[PDB]
This record gives sequence, structure tokens and C-alpha cells, in this order.
Amino acid sequence: NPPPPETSNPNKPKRQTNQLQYLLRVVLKTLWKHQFAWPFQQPVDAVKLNLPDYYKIIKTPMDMGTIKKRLENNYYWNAQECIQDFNTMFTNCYIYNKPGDDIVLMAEALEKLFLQKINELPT
Ligand SMILES: COc1ccc2c3c1Oc1ccc(O)cc1C=C3N(C)C2=O
Repeated sequence: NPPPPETSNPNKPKRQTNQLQYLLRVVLKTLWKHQFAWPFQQPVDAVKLNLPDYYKIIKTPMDMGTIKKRLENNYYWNAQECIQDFNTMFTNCYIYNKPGDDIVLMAEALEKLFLQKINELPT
């Protein structure tokens, strides 16, 4: 396993915004309870899950546990930075797998719920 993505960085510029607050309270915490969220709540453990090729293929890993920690730690500058992490998470799943896989069906459903939730954000 590589080290997991950072969740703090003292030199990184950070901000507290209504949209980032909403991404934690509403978007992340709603996705988290979905029946399909569980593969995405923690970094992929390639040793535990017996996927020795995972980090051979996925070079920018991302997961909702990391995102949740980043939001709780005030890691982001703006909502777009957070949204990019979700997009990276979903794309990683499509890249490492293929159409029709169970994990991909899960990511597809979550991504559609995610887009529904960020379609309108607070001002
Ligand atoms: C062979 O099972 C797979 C195959 C691919 C993927 C996953 C798989 O299973 C998991 C099992 C437990 C868990 O903690 C996370 C996952 C998340 C996965 N992601 C994100 C994948 O792309």
C-alpha cells in the first residue's frame, strides 16, 4: 500500500464556506448512508482486498473517508476542490474496473445521486 492521501497540510490555503459546509452536512453525509457507499468509505487496502494491481493502475486514489476527513479538517479552499475529489473517486472506479461490474454499478448510482445533490448549492 502507498500512504493514503493527506487530510491536513499546514501550508495549504484553507477556507470556510457555506458551500463546503453543505458538501459535508448534506452531500457527503447523505451519500455515506446509501446502500452502495461502503466500498467508498475508506482508501482501497490493496493488501487486504488482494488487489496487488490496484495502485499499479490508480495513481491518484480518492475515497469518501478521506473527503470526509478533509471537510472536517477544513482542508479545502472551495467547493470545486471538494467536488474534484469526488470526481476523482468515481473516475478511479471506472478506470480500475469495466462496464457492468458490481462495483461500477455502485459508483454509477452514487455519482448520479452526487450530481443531483450538487446541482444546486447554497449561495
Ligand atoms: C474486488 O473487489 C473490488 C474491486 C474493485 C474495487 C473495489 C472492490 O472491493 C472493495 C472491498 C472492500 C472495500 O473496503 C472497498 C472496496 C472498493 C473497491 N473499489 C473502490 C474498487 O474499485
